Order: sequence, then structure tokens, then C-alpha cells
Amino acid sequence: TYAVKEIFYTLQGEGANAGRPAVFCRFAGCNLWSGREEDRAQAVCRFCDTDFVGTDGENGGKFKDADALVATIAGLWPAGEAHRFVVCTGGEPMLQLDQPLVDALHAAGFGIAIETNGSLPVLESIDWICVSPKADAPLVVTKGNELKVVIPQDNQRLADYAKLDFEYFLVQPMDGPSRDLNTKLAIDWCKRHPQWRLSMQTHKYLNIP
Amino acid sequence: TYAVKEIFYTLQGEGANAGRPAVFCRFAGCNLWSGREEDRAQAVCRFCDTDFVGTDGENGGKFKDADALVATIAGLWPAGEAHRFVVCTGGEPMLQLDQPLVDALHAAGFGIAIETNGSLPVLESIDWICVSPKADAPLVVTKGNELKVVIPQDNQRLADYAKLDFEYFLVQPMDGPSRDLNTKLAIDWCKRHPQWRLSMQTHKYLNIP
Ligand SMILES: C[S@@+](CC[C@H](N)C(=O)[O-])C[C@H]1O[C@@H](n2cnc3c(N)ncnc32)[C@H](O)[C@@H]1O
Ligand SMILES: C[S@@+](CC[C@H](N)C(=O)[O-])C[C@H]1O[C@@H](n2cnc3c(N)ncnc32)[C@H](O)[C@@H]1O
Ligand SMILES: Nc1nc2c(c(=O)[nH]1)N[C@@H](C(=O)O)CN2
Ligand SMILES: Nc1nc2c(c(=O)[nH]1)N[C@@H](C(=O)O)CN2
Ligand code: SF4
Ligand code: SF4
Ligand code: NA
Ligand code: NA
Ligand code: NA
Repeated sequence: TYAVKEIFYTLQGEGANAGRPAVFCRFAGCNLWSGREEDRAQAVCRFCDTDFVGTDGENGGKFKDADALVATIAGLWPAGEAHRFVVCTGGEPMLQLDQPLVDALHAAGFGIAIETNGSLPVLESIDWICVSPKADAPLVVTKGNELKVVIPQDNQRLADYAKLDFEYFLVQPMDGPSRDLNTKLAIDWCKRHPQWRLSMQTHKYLNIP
Repeated sequence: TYAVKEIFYTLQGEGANAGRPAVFCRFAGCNLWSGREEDRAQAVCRFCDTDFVGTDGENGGKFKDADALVATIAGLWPAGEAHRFVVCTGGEPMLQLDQPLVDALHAAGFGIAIETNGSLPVLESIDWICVSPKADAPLVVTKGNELKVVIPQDNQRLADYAKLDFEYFLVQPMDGPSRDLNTKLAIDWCKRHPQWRLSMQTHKYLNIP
């Protein structure tokens, strides 16, 4: 059984796949924050820009099995078009994403991406693994396709991340009252340490979901 | 001998490599437009957003040979950092980019990207080939890494471009008085035909060179 906040079709706004059409499957619930504003100030992850509480968003609900969920995800794809691509996110998707859902998505022709905080083991049959490490959480996922680090966070050991086994190393400016400041910081970081590339949250500039 | 408008260090704003630190080598001169405003209305390519006239920009000039040009390019890279990457553009870079410059850049440890209008044969030893076809010009480069089509253009057979031999197919909104309009058209195009992905001119949103 899957608790899903929302499912929607848009362009991936972030990371190496920015600009790519994708169905987003946003799972409800996270292991680093309750999602309640009352808890934010004491949480492990305190800067979250997302509503992942409950199953009341667009196409959200409790799905009784993988087939039900895949049917809804598939239904959002343009008729007759291939290149099916789904981004599993949340919330922390690895609280719920399992091999049966991965297998059912694959059998429906989807390539699968995940957005994960890296504090939980990931299924390696997932096609595109994006890990976004939180400075005060364990990082147990040390290989993947892209490591997308939100900066700045206190306690961060940023240069150390570049030692890990990823294809791409990205910094993403932390949105909030200092987004423009953080964007300049991020640009400067990449220019000084060009192993790193910039990940903009482009959907916020394009004003799309 | 090379006529170079400007050379500068920044992040690639466009295409699949958007966000990546790069030295931009902007060659002076193009074969589809003189670069003069009085000629724009009659040019083969009429929507250009770039100044490629003369050799008077930052680090711009007339370079004696490949070694002199590579020296200036390499000089802009952060000392002791690898991942060297140069984007050859202009102007139309294939008017000037030759094998000795490519070989010299490679010997200096640079990966080489090109931004080309596709009307001239390209050097296939270039590491990253981005082709941006102009609807009223011939297209003689029909394979490469990314095909980044600026939209809308009159006379365009946009869907048909997808039959060419590229890894990525992108649409980029035409900047000018209708940028926001064209951005909406481009997003819609990708969502309708998800083989295509959106290429934003992110440097214009970030306000960086
Ligand atoms: C909402 S999280 C959900 C996926 C997973 N829980 C994670 O943290 O990777 C999706 C992405 O948004 C990023 N993000 C969250 N809050 C952000 C903020 N205020 N500014 C920028 N990126 C943010 C996260 O780091 C992550 O890369
Ligand atoms: C200035 S051109 C130089 C390289 C070569 N002349 C070409 O056209 O590809 C660099 C890139 O900017 C794109 N471009 C030019 N004018 C533009 C505009 N008004 N809006 C959006 N992209 C534009 C071109 O299509 C090309 O992809
Ligand atoms: N367009 C778009 N892209 C996104 C997001 C989002 O909310 N919209 N959210 C991010 C996420 O929550 O995973 C990833 N990329
Ligand atoms: N940052 C940045 N990226 C660019 C450009 C530019 O002017 N700035 N110009 C484009 C070009 O003229 O090739 C390609 N990408
Ligand atoms: S770990 Fe991801 S989903 Fe959870 S609070 Fe942090 S950014 Fe939000
Ligand atoms: S072909 Fe490229 S450089 Fe030449 S006018 Fe068009 S966009 Fe500008
Ligand atoms: Na989000
Ligand atoms: Na330009
Ligand atoms: Na058209």
C-alpha cells in the first residue's frame, strides 16, 4: 500500500535531467521531518520547500497496490508518446518505493528516477539515482548518478562529497529568504571547484509545477 | 590566425551542459548574418541575441596561432583544478575552428564543446557537438550530441528534427520581446512531445556572463 501526496505531469526542474518531461510521483511522509511547521525548528532537515503531508493533492491518495499506482502515473503520459519517465520523490520516497512498484513501472515502459535524501538504502534497479545529502543525517547512499547538494547548510563538508561515486556533482542554492545570496555562493563554488555544476530550481523561474 | 570577439569564464547557460563551468571562446563573424543591425532584416538568421562583431571584447583579439589562443583560454581556468572545458562559439565557430586548435586544446587537457548553426561541416574530434538549426539556412550537420532548436521560427519542421542522429533533442525559447510567450510554447511542446526537453537560457535568469 502506497500513501501518495500528489502525482502530476511537468518538466523536471532540477539536476542533470532539468527540462525533461516527467510524471512526478510525490510520496507522503519523510524520515527527516514530520512535515509539521511546529516541528521544523527541531528537525534533522529544516529547510524543506515541499508539502508532503497527507494524500490530498492532485491525484493523491492511498493506492492499494503497485498496479493501481502505475495506472494513474501512466494515465498522465501523453497518448501515443514514448520516452516515459517518472520521478519518484516526496517526502522520502525510499520509505515506500519497493521492488514491485519498480518492476511494474518498468513493465509499463517507464524509466525511473528517484529524489532521495540518501539516509536510506536505495533500490539499484532504479534507472536514475539523485541523492541530496542532509548535513545532519547519516549518508548511506554513496554511489548513484547525481549528487545534488543543497547549499549552504551548517556542518557541511562540501568538498568531501566530491570523493563519492557519482557521475555528476551538483550544488543547488537553498531557496528561502536568501535564495539570491545562495545562488551567488553556488555559482562561485562551481567556478572555483569546477568538478561541481550548478543545479537551479528552474520550475520556480518558469513558474510551472 | 584567429579573430576572437571575447573569451570569458562562466557557467554554460544552455543545453544539456547547463550549469557546467566553462571557458567561452567567442569567435568573431558569422556566415548567416553580418552582425550589423541594418542587415538583420535581410539576413538568413535574423533573431541573434549576440554581439560577435570585431575583436574588442574581454580578452578578445587577433591570435597569432593556436598556441597563443590556448594560452589565453587555459589562463582563465582556476589554477590546479581539472575538468577543463571550453565552449567554442561566436559568431559561427566553424568559420575558424580548425584541427590544430582542437589538437592544442586537447593537449592542454580541455574537453571541447561547440555551438554551431549546423550550416558548415564540423570537426568530429570535437567532444561535444551542439547544433542549433536556422530554419532558412541549410542544415548539413545531421548528427551530434545535442540538437538545440530555437523556437518558434517560421518555415520550421520541428517534429521532423527528431529523426536526426542526436543524443538530446532540445527546444530553446527565442529571446526578444516575446520570451515569456515563447517559453510557454516551448514547455507545451515538450509536454506534448516528450522526446524533446526544454533548454532555458539560464545565464539570463542568473544574470551572469
Ligand atoms: C523535497 S526533496 C524530496 C526528496 C528527498 N526527501 C530529498 O530530500 O532528496 C526534493 C529536492 O528538493 C531539495 N530541496 C528541499 N528544500 C529545498 C530548498 N529550500 N531549496 C532548495 N532545494 C530544496 C532537496 O534537497 C531535494 O534535492
Ligand atoms: C549566438 S549562437 C552562436 C553559435 C552559432 N552561430 C549558432 O547559431 O548555434 C549561440 C546559441 O544561441 C542561440 N540563440 C541566438 N539568438 C537567440 C535568441 N534570440 N534567443 C534564444 N537563443 C538564441 C543560437 O540558436 C545558438 O544555439
Ligand atoms: N518541476 C518540478 N521539478 C521538481 C520539483 C517540483 O516541485 N517541480 N520538485 C523536486 C522534488 O520534490 O523532487 C524535483 N524537481
Ligand atoms: N553563460 C552563458 N552561456 C552561454 C552563452 C552566454 O553568453 N553565456 N552564449 C551561448 C553561445 O553564444 O554559445 C551559449 N551559452
Ligand atoms: S529530507 Fe527531503 S522531503 Fe524530507 S524534509 Fe528534507 S528536503 Fe523535505
Ligand atoms: S547563426 Fe548563430 S551567431 Fe549567426 S546570427 Fe544566427 S544565432 Fe547569431
Ligand atoms: Na519540490
Ligand atoms: Na550568446
Ligand atoms: Na513555426
